[PDB]
Amino acid sequence: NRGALIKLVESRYVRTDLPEFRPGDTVRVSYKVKEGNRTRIQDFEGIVIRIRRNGFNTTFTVRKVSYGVGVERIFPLHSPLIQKIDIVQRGRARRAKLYFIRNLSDREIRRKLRADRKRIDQDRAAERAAKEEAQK
RNA sequence: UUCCCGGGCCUUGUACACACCGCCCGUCACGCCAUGGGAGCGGGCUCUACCCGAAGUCGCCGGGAGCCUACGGGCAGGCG
Ligand SMILES: [Mg+2]
Ligand SMILES: [Mg+2]
Ligand SMILES: [Mg+2]
Ligand SMILES: [Mg+2]
Ligand SMILES: [Mg+2]
Ligand SMILES: [Mg+2]
Repeated sequence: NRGALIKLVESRYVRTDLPEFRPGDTVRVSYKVKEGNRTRIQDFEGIVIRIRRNGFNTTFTVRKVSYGVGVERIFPLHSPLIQKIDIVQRGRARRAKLYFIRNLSDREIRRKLRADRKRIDQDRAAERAAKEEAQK
């Protein structure tokens, strides 16, 4: 027995070091790349378009426009190749997956996605709190 | 003395004048050139309508928040 508990044992690859976010709010993920036997940390930053929750190997995809072409990247949420991920802004999604933005991509999405104050306000307030409460 | 040939004088018509064995016209054939049309093909300029929209000035907001304050202000920022 413990069919899932065994496969759930299987991960020493879970990682707690990355931030909370949901679809709709924009983030920036730094990712190890090769680029000809050298090594670089490339950043990729756009709206997170969706999140697939499987526990370990959940994955989340990020969309942005780059030099006049939309791009989506799909990252494994536990990937050993993610150095860090910063949330660069929060936004109010209204539904789980937003693919609908692909056929907007214009000003109409900054109207559809207006920033989520509740989670913004609780970020600052969480950052003031942890800042004040570490030192003294 | 009508007719054929040549000739003389006057006259008349002429686009002939190396002068009627003159001049000249239009198709057709050939060569060269330029040009119209032509299923279309390419390009330039332009107009109309609608979508998206940089930088920017302008206008409204500056609030569940920021910063400075000379705080019933200004700034970042947001929207048009
Ligand atoms: Mg079990
Ligand atoms: Mg005569
Ligand atoms: Mg003759
Ligand atoms: Mg002659
Ligand atoms: Mg022609
Ligand atoms: Mg517009």
